[PDB]
Amino acid sequence: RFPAREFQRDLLDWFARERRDLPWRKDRDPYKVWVSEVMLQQTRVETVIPYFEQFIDRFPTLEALADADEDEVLKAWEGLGYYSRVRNLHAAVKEVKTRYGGKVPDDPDEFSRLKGVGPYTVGAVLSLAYGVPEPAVDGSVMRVLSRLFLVTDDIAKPSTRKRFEQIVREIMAYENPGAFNEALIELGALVCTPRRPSCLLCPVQAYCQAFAEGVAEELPVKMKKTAVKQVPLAVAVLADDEGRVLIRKRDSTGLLANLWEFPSCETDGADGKEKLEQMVGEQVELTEPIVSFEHAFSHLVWQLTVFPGRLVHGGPVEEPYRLAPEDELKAYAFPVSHQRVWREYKEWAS
DNA sequence: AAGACGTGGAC
DNA sequence: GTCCAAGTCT
Ligand code: SF4
Ligand SMILES: [Ca+2]
Ligand SMILES: [Ca+2]
Ligand SMILES: [Ca+2]
Repeated sequence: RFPAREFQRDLLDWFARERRDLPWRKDRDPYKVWVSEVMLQQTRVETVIPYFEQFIDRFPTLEALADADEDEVLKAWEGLGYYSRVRNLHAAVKEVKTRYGGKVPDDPDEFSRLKGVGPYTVGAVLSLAYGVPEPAVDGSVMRVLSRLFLVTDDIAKPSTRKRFEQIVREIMAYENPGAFNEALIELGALVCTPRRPSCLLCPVQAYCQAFAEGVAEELPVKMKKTAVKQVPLAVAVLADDEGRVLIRKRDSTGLLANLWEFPSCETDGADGKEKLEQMVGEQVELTEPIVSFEHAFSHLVWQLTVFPGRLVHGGPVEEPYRLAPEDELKAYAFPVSHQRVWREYKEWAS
């Protein structure tokens, strides 16, 4: 049916030739491949590079990561987004240490039982690190295959991914699955790009139904995103006389879990300074807002308003709250939105 | 199934 | 503005 060998040859030769020397490609420690694959979920290669370098310098092996304090691991992820990824990884390595004594399982089902490890990450890690011939279908590979085999199913359905997964097993080169899997990923990065794909340069120009029919720009097929809710948020930056600032740790469930923030209130309607004033009551005086700005998430947009305030100590500071010397805020992991809050507060203070 | 879950860069 | 970023949990 499908000229697998001729296809594989023009792909893998292209790949030994064009492969980028990325940091996590220096070797095949499963730990390092695994860390990189988690960081790369919904995140551009170029963004990941500096975080990977710093993360592995802090946590050079699996037990280092497991032994480390949740707070330390989260701070190393600060700014990357989708922070549940690193809680899942941390939990997952703790389990690989206790349960399996430090060795990354090479059994798919056992590896996949670990938190964070879905079908993509099973494929990527096991095919690169241990040679296991599982497909590693990322969003890019779904685009590639959609264009190659002219598969028009919505790639948002879980079922479509399962179809693409089966296709990969058929066309795969079981002689070297790691390189096969990498090469498809690399092809989507370097040639078969979301817009204006470089089909003329493409190595597998000859096997591409979409190019033949002239529709590469028309793929892949994906349901248009839903518009996201908007959420007004009042944020208090409260300083006492010695310059200390009040922060609090978000709970471990839901949005931006276990990250630190300046005390904040979702103000569906009005009464920002009021709804804020009452929440810290549950001794503070808040002045007029100093800035308003938006911050996007995938599924909502915060509309933040920052209110300065003076803190007067009439009691102890009870969890989740913490009294932080300004010079110590850098120790805590904050979301990018509250990083900006602080920046805006300090430039107003000038 | 399809919503929750961050952030940034290239059109 | 849109689409994607080497997805996964619920
Ligand atoms: S010929 Fe174009 S559309 Fe087909 S795989 Fe190559 S870059 Fe993608
Ligand atoms: Ca799994
Ligand atoms: Ca919660
Ligand atoms: Ca990709």
